[PDB]
Amino acid sequence: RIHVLKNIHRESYGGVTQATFLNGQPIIVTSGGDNSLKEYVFDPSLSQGSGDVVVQPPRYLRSRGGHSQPPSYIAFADSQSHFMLSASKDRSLWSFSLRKDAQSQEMSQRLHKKQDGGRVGGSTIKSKFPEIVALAIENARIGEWENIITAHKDEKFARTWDMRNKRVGRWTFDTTDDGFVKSVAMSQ
Amino acid sequence: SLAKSPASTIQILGAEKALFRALKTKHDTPKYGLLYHASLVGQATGKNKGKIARVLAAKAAVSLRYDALAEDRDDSGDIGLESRAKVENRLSQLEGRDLRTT
Amino acid sequence: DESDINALTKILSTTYNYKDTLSNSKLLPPKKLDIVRLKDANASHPSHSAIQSLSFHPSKPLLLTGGYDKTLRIYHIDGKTNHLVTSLHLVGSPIQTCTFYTSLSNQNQQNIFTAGRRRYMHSWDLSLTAKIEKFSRLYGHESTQRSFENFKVAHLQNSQTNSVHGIVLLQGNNGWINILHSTSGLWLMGCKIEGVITDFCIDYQPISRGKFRTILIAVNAYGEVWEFDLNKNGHVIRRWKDQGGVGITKIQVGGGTTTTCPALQISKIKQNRWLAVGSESGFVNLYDRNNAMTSSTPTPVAALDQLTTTISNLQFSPDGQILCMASRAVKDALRLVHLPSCSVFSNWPTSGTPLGKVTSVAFSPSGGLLAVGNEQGKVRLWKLNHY
Amino acid sequence: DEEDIALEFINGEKKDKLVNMNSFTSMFDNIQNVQMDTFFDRVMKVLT
Amino acid sequence: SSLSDQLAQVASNNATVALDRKRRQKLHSASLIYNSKTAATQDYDFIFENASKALEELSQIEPKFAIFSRTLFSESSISLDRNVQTKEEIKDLDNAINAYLLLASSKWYLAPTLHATEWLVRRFQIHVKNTEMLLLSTLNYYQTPVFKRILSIIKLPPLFNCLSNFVRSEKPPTALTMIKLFNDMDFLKLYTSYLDQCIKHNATYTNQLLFTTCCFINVVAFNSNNDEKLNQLVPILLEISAKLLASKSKDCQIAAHTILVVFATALPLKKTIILAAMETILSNLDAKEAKHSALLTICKLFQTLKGQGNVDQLPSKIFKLFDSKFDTVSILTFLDKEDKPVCDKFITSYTRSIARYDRSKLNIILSLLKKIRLERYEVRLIITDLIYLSEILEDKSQLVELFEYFISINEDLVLKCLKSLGLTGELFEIR
Amino acid sequence: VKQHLQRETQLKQVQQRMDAQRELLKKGSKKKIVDSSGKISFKWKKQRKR
Amino acid sequence: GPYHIKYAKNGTHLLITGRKGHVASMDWRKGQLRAELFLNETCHSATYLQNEQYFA
Amino acid sequence: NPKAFPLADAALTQQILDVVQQAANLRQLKKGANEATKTLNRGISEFIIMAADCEPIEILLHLPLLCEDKNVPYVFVPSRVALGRACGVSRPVIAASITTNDASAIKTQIYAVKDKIETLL
Repeated sequence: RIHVLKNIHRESYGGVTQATFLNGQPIIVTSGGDNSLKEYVFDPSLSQGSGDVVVQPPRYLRSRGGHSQPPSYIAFADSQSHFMLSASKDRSLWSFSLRKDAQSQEMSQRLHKKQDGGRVGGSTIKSKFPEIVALAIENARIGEWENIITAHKDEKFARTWDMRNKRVGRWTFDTTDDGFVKSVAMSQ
Repeated sequence: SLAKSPASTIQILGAEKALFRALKTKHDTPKYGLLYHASLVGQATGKNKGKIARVLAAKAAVSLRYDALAEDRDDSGDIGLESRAKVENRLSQLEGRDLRTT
Repeated sequence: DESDINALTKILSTTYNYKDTLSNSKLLPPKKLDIVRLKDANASHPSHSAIQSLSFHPSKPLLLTGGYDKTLRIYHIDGKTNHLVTSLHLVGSPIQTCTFYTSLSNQNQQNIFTAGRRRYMHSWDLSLTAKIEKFSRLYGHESTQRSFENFKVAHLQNSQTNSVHGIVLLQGNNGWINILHSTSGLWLMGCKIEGVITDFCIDYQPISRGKFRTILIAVNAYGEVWEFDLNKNGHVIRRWKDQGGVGITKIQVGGGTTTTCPALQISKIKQNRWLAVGSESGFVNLYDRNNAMTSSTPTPVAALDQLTTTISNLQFSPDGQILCMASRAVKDALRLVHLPSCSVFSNWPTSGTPLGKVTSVAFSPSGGLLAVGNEQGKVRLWKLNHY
Repeated sequence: DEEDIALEFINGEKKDKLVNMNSFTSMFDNIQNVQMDTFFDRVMKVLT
Repeated sequence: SSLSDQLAQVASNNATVALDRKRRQKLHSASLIYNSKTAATQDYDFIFENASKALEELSQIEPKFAIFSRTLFSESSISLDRNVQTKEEIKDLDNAINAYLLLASSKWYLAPTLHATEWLVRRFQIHVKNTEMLLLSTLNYYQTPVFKRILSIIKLPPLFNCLSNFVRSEKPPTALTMIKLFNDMDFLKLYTSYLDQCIKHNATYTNQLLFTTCCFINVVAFNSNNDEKLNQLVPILLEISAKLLASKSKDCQIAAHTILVVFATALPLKKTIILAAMETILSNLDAKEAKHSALLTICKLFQTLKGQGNVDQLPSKIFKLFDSKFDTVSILTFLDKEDKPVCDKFITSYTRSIARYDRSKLNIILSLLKKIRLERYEVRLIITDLIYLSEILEDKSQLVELFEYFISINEDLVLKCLKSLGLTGELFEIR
Repeated sequence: VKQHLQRETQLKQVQQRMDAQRELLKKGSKKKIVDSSGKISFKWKKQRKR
Repeated sequence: GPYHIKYAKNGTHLLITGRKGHVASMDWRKGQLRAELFLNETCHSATYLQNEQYFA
Repeated sequence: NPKAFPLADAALTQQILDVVQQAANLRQLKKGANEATKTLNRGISEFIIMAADCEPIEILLHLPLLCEDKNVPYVFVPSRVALGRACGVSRPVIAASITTNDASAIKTQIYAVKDKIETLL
């Protein structure tokens, strides 16, 4: 048994639904019911004499994907109707392209560093943010600082995001009255 | 008179002129002395022959004052032999390390 | 080539996991814990002082916290929402030790005994107004007991009837332990050790059907340990010496029924296997009483040295497979040492565990669940997924 | 009494030696021309 | 990619072809005996004739080199150039070189093999073409100047990357460097394939088995604190344990015993894996030192076994196989040893398998559990299945005297098991 | 002999102050303890060496 | 761009020119290049002169 | 061990190890046999504590021989492990010299313990 790629697709959406080798090629395309299509490639062997017995494990290559759950919120990122921000119940914020579907990219949730230098809390096993109730994007100062302000399900602070970097921001705005965030806005 | 001397003295015991010039001006003292010609310090190589000159002088102080101060001593080499096993596996564990990065 | 001593090759080509699965383990794996963090237990209602003592209920899902702000709080604990059951503020009486007592006869009393640096000790009778009584009479022995701080509650059998009753045990000045009734407050007996009494613990051993025997285990500061049989008159049966150990702060037993894992039914009383003597340098000797009740200079099965300042808590998990060393002197000084292997778990606590300055610790009797109270006034709560 | 049987099952467990990073580092010095059964009991002395 | 990268690829392909005099000198001065200034002036006839002398010496020591005198060391091979024939002739002579190297891996302490493989280094360029097999064959000799020499002249493969600070150095690689070399997973797959060819062609020698087992148990020791690396590592070293147990050498069998005992005490393996491991241990047990190691290995592998199911009766096939390899006198004697091994759970499983599968040899289980002491759950399960034996078959003196032993010690426990199932007056009326 | 004694006691005092400074700059937790006069001392935390 | 190829008159050296600017003189049979120069105007052709030592 | 003269009883060894612990907190002791003999040579030791627990005791019983030359008090305690705990290191300590001071906070405790030592000489 060469290798096992575990959790290559979600079991709840069907597992790996079709996997096929492109023939003559060391690349295999998988697709699952979680709205995802991946490719995995076999690199050539690392031993220069044996080869057939030292099989390097398959690594990841390109993939396309979308939301695995129906989206819960929708906004347009700019006045040109090129990108649109889209948040789903599977707790991901995607930025989908209306012009060319290769440009669709998941906004990353990799947090910044704390401003003073203290530790940030949270679980070690990183999971995605609670699913997005509302959002408000105003790209007047885009690239300059935080640009999207978003409000999640049953939590008392609103995160920010940067659409230029396509990532989370440094700030989570609290409500200061122990109430969940019911709306967000931002000025132009 | 050798047994009632500390192990640092037994380390530097041969190198008195280098020692006291390096103390009477504020310089770095020798590390070998008369104990440099032991076979274990011969087996060591680098700065760890200073290191095992130190551990060899410590175990030699142990064995030496055992020999001078024992009364039920047996002339069989037991304390010296277990001390030598301690010094040999210590020399092994600091010749096994290497300052290179692999 | 081919169509379809090879037993190992076949079992490897069929298996995909190679370790024991979930419940066919029944005893803890060493060196890697499995411990999730729950909601902080006193997060619902904050404490106004360092949390000096902490005890679970023997049966109910209740956690009693208490500290120098002279109030004691009971929390219904669960995973999500640890709420506050009730809360009693004794004015002018800061509390230092607070214990759920539950008798063996009917298991229906549910007293809380609490005490601090005072010449009295309160006893709240749990009734869900609040009827509390005050013990303030040493029946002729007030000179040798000037503060009710260090007490422990235990069970005692009459040994001519099969009638048990609770005793509280007060650590006094000279070498004295004053044992007195937990309902009437009558001074029953006293046990004097020779030196500076620093701590003590209670061991039980069964004898026959429905009869057990209570042993008080009291340690000098120097390291010599007395064991008193006290189901008879409080007479010494064994006197031994801790190997090493010069400033001795805390002794504990474990592996059977301690005062912190209490037995609900008299036939469920067990003999303790382990005995940990934790010291001022942070050294914890660990003795195995399945063989170290005979030697009279017994050697420890291991001397742990992992945390370097004064041992102020050491508690055994109810199964008796984890010991918890803890120090209130520096921050984050808590270790969970697995035993019989006598090896500290290396994956918890990490550098980011919010342990704080650990000034109390408690183990749940059923859930497999740590509560750790620090000097900021916070009980943090963890669940061990082996249980 | 299944809790008592489970407590005696976890009570009958004996202290063992665990493998460290450096429980076997000092064997290369004396794997020189010794026999393999002497190596086996030298390993078993480390494990016990 | 870039042009200098693609040209480095074509240089690495054309590494061995001498395309002018300076490359021929730099490429022919790489000797294993002489220094560069002598080695550059030597011929093929000179190095061939003294390598043929050394192969005659090596062949009268060990007579399996004569066919290498027929093909690899013949006089047609003076003019045989390596990089002028096709891939099929190349794979023919490269498995010829692999055959020579794993035959002469054992002989590396005596100078005829140095002067003989000198000709493979200089004619067939095996320091740069067949280099992985050369390193893997002489890996044992790493404190020695012959491994210093092959490291000085070698071109190091990418799997052997940590030896790159010990090439052209005056000090040998250390043991911690050897464990860092073995700690990789692809290197572990490579070395296990090398051992598979060794075990297949029957060339496993005891110095190699010692070195291999030492580095394997040090890999397991290094990875003893990360379970995912141990779990990546299990079907490699247990597969090589199966392939070492599936051979005839007592030395390689107890090498596999060492690997199995360290691996089972490093992580708790599955019960069925441990049982199939003891089946593979017993299925080829022929020696005596192998029997000593096999009994100690099966005892520790059953000791490191936790949970519900540690001390069942081991099944009928494996119990009668263990009987055919180890009878009663062997088990009783080994328990009577004053060094006191820890044989608790295995001996409990053994006596329970006797009570389910033999039903004649019960005096011996009385004697052996008189010898060694067990725990409360062990003797509780023993007396429960003895109670079931009394209720299935008629209760004679051997079962009676067993219950007299279980009355003479711990009579409260046999009362507790009878009260959990049965009665004491009813059992005394039974027997 | 009397001035040998004066030289020896002055050297003892200056080596004692030098040794206190060297002991002070090693490691561990410590606090500056001030007496009635102003003769400062450094009291080290009760913590054994790891 | 498209690469005009040129070999030396013994086959030891190769001289390639990109249409864009990339001229590389190299020993194509070892892995030794001895000139890689990017002359950012459109080159058309090249040749060796009497050697690998000069090229136009 | 028979040849470990004056050995302390429990009360004296408890107060000896108490003054060792507070001298270790005040950085006023030299722990180890070679450092003890160095303080013996330099004459800056108040008293020497040794352990009657080392398996060669002859690695110890040489500093008595230069204690009785400088009339500095010396004493034996039964446990090298407990002496190491008192000195506040992680290793067993075989001998320990409490060094001299005249502005020391624990000068009275040092003097009381050394008088209790030289009563039994």
